[PDB]
Amino acid sequence: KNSLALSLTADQMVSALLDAEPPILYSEYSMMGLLTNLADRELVHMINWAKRVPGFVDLTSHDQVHLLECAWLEILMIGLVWRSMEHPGKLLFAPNLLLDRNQGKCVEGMVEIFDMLLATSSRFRMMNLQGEEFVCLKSIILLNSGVYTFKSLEEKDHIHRVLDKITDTLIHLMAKAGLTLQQQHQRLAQLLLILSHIRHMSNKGMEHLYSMKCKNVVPSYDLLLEMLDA
Amino acid sequence: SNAIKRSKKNSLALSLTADQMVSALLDAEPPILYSEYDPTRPFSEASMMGLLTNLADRELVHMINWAKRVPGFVDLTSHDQVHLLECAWLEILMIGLVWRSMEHPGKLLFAPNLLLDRNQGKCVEGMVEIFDMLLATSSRFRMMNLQGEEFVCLKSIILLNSGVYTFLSSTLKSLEEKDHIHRVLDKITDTLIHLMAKAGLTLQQQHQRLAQLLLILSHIRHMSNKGMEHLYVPSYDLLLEMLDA
Ligand SMILES: O=C(O)/C=C/c1ccc(N(CC(F)(F)F)S(=O)(=O)[C@@H]2C[C@@H]3O[C@H]2C(c2ccc(O)cc2)=C3c2ccc(O)cc2)cc1
Repeated sequence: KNSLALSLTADQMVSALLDAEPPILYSEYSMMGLLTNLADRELVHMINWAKRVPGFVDLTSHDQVHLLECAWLEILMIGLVWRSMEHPGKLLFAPNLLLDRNQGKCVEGMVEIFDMLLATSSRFRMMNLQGEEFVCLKSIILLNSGVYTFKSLEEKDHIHRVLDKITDTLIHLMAKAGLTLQQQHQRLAQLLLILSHIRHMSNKGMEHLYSMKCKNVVPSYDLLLEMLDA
Repeated sequence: SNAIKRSKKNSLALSLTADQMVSALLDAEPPILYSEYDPTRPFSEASMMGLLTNLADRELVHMINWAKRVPGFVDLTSHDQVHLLECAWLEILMIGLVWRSMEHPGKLLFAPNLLLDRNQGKCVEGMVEIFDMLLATSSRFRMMNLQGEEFVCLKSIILLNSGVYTFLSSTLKSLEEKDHIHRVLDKITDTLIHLMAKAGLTLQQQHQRLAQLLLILSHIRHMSNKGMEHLYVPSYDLLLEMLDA
């Protein structure tokens, strides 16, 4: 790759990811109905956001779709946890759809995943997660989630090199904030280990979508391919 | 205290050096078990699932003995030890399998006498999808030149990390348990960085390799979740009895 993405400084990588951030959307107004409509509107923004993640458009269309297929629900979930950080005990699906755990029990099948999302929001709060760190983590999910389940060798190499640039960026942010070398490596590990919990929540979420008879609302390969080209 | 925040556990686990942590984890490694001798081939779905179930059930007993020797693990309540093992057991079996399989490209070494290619994974329902994910992880460990000392650190991280976010309590006790787990996880990070610095990696290479290793743990979680979904498993009570025995 002749890629500009691999020439970016930590400051340029953060600036690109901050400028690509989607807005917070409102619910339009059935809990599953509201959430499905919100997710569908978020997906359109997510496609346009992914195209602005440095290195993402260097991939084939097929590899872009594979990464989005694997990451879309993890990306929605980390957004939700980020929006909810400053509302302890609550999930801010949207500014006009803020649910506490009491309302999560009233809706069958909600509460187990609700509780996992609340624990993630609490962990982000306890770590004082910064916006610059959040955008790095969301980009890692996009590039990392599908990379182990793929020209192909060159594509995987390029993804790992962009992932290395995002690591460098996270470490730069922490060094600039005044963290010791030891604190830098410890916080990097703490952030990346939360990604294992977001993967778990995404898998449980998919299983719950299936059990609610909502197989239809998962974006297909073909849907993502058409949205990328459109 | 106000001046020096620490774990509240009455424990030397957090006082270990990086060298002592690696030594403890290496010495705790469970044995490699064999499958049945000369089983009827070709396998059916039932006989393959029979062999794998029997091997996993025997591995579980040794995994409990290993978990008890992970520094900091026995400082937790019995209930929290079982929660961590409940959440991590299949990921721990899977990273063991990927480690054993590293030197056999295209194959999964379930045991020295049970070496399977992806074709033999088709015998069991949706097991080829997970077979292929396990092969890609073994290739990734090969490509990274994963070291034994790194592997034992990663397997201990899985044990402590996988269930830590689903202690949903916020009693003083629960906060102390979570704080202790995060401090032991920080010590294992320090240990991994020490191993990389000792090997001669630059600071930039150390942070990049640390990130590459921890991001593979997200894929092992994925494979474990898909495995469970495809299946439909040690009970709380079974794990609790094995911990006390
Ligand atoms: O009976 C009813 O009306 C409804 C019952 C109900 C039972 C479970 C439930 N989920 C658990 C939790 F905690 F989030 F609520 S979930 O399926 O995992 C899943 C998690 C989160 O909520 C669901 C979802 C979704 C995604 C695509 C879609 O097409 C429809 C829904 C998510 C989401 C959406 C947007 C966003 O920005 C972030 C996250 C949600 C409602």
